Amino acid sequence: GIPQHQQKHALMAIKAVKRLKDARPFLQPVDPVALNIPLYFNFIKRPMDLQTIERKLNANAYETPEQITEDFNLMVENSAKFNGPTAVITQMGRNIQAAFEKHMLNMPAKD
Ligand SMILES: Cn1nccc1C(=O)NCc1ccc(-c2nc(-c3cccs3)no2)s1
Repeated sequence: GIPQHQQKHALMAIKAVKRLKDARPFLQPVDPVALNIPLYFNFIKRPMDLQTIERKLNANAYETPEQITEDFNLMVENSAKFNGPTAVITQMGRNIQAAFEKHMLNMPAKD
């Protein structure tokens, strides 16, 4: 797992993103049948959401900050594939992706 200071930085980035209206579609895992999109898991083989990223950070399940960035990008790209590249949800994902990248560019180095 990444050292404490990087873990803290990523956690603060995630909390900042969670505060945003544009995060609302991404706060929790998708339940396809509950949303009457039963083909979701046929299209999306690696579901991802903000709660999972935060829990993984708390579980020290990331080895590098780039893995966090990869999971965030995967979440947004899942929306791009399933809802469409210009769908409302996808553009909200692009917005919070920009916010998260702003917070992650400032990630402190190991040494
Ligand atoms: C199928 N899927 N892929 C990624 C995410 C999803 C999905 O459906 N998650 C459940 C949702 C919760 C809130 C959503 C939403 N809130 C809004 C708006 C609020 C205010 C202005 S827009 N738009 O969507 S979606």
